[PDB]
Amino acid sequence: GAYKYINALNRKKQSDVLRFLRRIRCWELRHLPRIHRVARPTNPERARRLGYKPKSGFVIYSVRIHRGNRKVSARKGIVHRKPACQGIHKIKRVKSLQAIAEQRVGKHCGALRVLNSYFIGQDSTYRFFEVILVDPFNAAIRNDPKMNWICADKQKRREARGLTSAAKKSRGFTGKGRRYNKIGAGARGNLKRRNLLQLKRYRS
Amino acid sequence: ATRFRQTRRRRGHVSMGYGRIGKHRKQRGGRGNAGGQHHRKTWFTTFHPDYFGKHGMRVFHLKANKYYCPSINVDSLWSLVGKDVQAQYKNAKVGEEVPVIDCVKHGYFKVLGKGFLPKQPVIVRARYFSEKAQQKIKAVGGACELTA
Amino acid sequence: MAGIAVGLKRGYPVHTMTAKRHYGVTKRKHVVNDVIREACGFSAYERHMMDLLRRGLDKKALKYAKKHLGTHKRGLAKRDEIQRALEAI
Amino acid sequence: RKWQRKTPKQMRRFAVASCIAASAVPALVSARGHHIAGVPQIPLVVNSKSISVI
Amino acid sequence: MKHNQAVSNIHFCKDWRSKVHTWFKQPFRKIRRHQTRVEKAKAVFPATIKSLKPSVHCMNQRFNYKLRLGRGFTLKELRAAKIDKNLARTIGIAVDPRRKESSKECLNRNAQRLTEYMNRLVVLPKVHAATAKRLVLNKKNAEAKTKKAAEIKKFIAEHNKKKTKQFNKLPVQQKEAKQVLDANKVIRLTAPCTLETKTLTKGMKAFDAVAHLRKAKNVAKAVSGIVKGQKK
RNA sequence: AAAGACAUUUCUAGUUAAUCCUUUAAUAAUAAGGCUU
RNA sequence: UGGAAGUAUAAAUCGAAAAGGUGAUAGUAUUCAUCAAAGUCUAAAUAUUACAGGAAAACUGAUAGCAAAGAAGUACUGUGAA
RNA sequence: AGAUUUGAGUAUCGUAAGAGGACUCCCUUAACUUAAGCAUAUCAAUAAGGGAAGGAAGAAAAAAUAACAAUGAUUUCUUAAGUAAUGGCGAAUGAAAAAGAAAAAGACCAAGUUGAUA
Repeated sequence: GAYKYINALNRKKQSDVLRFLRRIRCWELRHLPRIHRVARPTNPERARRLGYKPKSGFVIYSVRIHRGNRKVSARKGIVHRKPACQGIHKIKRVKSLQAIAEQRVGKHCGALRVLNSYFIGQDSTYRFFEVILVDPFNAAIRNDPKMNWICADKQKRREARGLTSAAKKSRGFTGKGRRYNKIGAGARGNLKRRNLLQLKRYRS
Repeated sequence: ATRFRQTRRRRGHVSMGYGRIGKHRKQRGGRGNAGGQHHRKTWFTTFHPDYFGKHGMRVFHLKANKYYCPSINVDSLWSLVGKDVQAQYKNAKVGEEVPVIDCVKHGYFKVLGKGFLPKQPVIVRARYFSEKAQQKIKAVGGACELTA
Repeated sequence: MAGIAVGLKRGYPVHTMTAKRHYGVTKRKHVVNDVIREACGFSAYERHMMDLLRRGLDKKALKYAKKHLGTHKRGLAKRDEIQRALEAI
Repeated sequence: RKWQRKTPKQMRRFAVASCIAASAVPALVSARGHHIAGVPQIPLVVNSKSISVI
Repeated sequence: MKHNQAVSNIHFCKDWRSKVHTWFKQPFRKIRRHQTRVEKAKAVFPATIKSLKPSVHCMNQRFNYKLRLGRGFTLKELRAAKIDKNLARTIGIAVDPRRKESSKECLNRNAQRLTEYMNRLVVLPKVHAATAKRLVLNKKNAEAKTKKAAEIKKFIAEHNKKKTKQFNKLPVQQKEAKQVLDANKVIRLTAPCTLETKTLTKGMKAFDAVAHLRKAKNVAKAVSGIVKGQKK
């Protein structure tokens, strides 16, 4: 087909062509509102891989986020803490910017379901993502068997609970095995199970 | 049974058996194993002299299943099959059937040689054998078989 | 009677049986690679690596490649790929 | 709190055996507060055919 | 601490009171699970079978002399037993394509398990009515199968004195149904073990078990010296 | 040279190689870790 | 993080593939073993001191048991949170 | 003039919001306290703050363990085990495979192919 070339072409991000196109898009997104809807994905191959389908109920929203790191929110950089917790700079967020961007779009469009998101470009200030959203109350979405899982009640505000791919990676779900001994089925749920002091009915 | 505690025999005694000069205060030298090198050093020297320090090399991830090797002495081999079977083949020798004592089937891997063997030929099958274990088995007229 | 639990020839005597399937590409994947390479060109570090290789500094080219790709094996393959591009011209 | 208690099985079976044995001693049964002065045998057994019709 | 005692290591410095789990629901889990088991026994009636499981060896040398129930038969064990992998899941057989064939002994041991199960298995017709095709076709080939079974009986009469079917027929017949809860309890993992007796010969008498253990150990530790000497 | 079921260990002399232990699939040269002082 | 020459996450820079990841002592080499990441869904076994409806109890019995056995979060206090 | 692309206003049919949050999935760099002082550590995924859910949720179908006579998605329980390891190697913190059970179930997108193409 044709999308095997677009996937191969999209891996040359340092190429002159892709650098030029990303330069024009990043300039445009700097003047448009922070969260706004785009007619069609600007990386259609990457959107298709993540679950986007050119069907009614699938929409694309562009989100611009301020990349980098921000200080710990302490007035005048003053904290009444021991020297171990006295740092202000160099403290990084646990959640990635992609997970944070998805949650800003999801709060903006609370009636839609966040499917997935990908990377569009960046400059010295901003990073640009595009988020796939699905309308759970569309007739097309509800009447197919391969996508109506998104119509479940538990899928409301998916990215806020940590169910999207970007939000799940920040939860530690990037692999299996002894490297992920503390992220078995949820880092916080796993920690509670290991701390339980099981007092049987008949104990010695 | 709280009626057999000492608290029921010290009702009326003011300090409940804790003294008037040195009261029953909150702490008696720290919490937990505090002061192990300063003021409880005489306790750690007296009763656990090798508590502080390091000795040996770290094993970053120990496979404790590799060191699993239950052992049985030669004196305890015949008890795996019982005294009834032992007396049945008491007069066996080379040529006719001799009972086989499969140690692995019973959960023993290595056969060590300690104590004495009854003077009957026996076929001992195991994974590892001690040096004296094989000598004692052979001297009695038996054979040593390897497994796994 | 059973083998031996020690040594290289270790284990119970059985007839142990799996194939080593190779995850590779097809012949057409070379066409896609050349079409995309033609349209896109070479990255900034690939062009710098090419300059060293045409000057005979093949060790410095590897050290440059290892610095950007982070693996000795990855840098070696990239050094081979850039060299094959040079001899094409 | 610890509500239920443990007891080795062979100690429970030891105790049950010593309780069945003591029930065949009329001196011990009467001393427990039972009226057994009229029974034929203190190990009282009734026919299984009579129980089948009850 | 005073007098002679062990050094105490108790991890109660955290809030254990919110980490306390009590088992007051243990007597009622038994009732809940048993009742669910009985309703499971119906609905899928007969044969609430927990699926036939393979016979596999426990991992590591600490356990490898013991057999235990695995999860699912491999595709080769089904092919050896002449069972279609698509039908296998519908007649209470567990299937596991993730498992690779480990040894010939495993392949033969678990192919015999499927063969025994397929003989003990009675499959009811998909349609209860007596005019179903399988019941109709059973009568249709009953005449032909009699001659087909004639040579097979004498096939196993003279020799015992590749043409092998790709798939065996499903045993399908009408019968009075008797429910067994689990088929793994009918087909044993291994036979009961009795005392083993062997003939004592001079060949086994002279065997030096310790020397073979040391030679195997010494040869393993001698491969380091060979490589160093070769590079010299 | 002597015992060994239809292979393989032992003793003897000559040789060549490796040699305090570990880095847990096997080795190698660096590196690191153990033991005694 | 128990993960120790880096177990996981994130950020700045950099950035792959005629595939490759792992075998927890860093490094390179050759074998061996086992998997094939960077999209998604999925019943059952599991938790529950909200709240609602029930049943029990070697629990308390009006200074006890919930703060509250009566029009109890009521009377009363405070600008307010309480 | 006509054919598209992108962006708007209006109408119609719908959707989100708030309550509750015991249990569930997360974000955020508390301190009291312990170390008989204290600064790393501990308290501690703890308190408070913030977001999102259901009758359960989370997880779930190997770029997984292992080095075996080999296993085989996820979850939960027993054991491993106060063990390996971490730690002013101090106070303290601290898993997982194997093994035994409850329950079991595997399915799709993308890419590839078919194009009087739907």
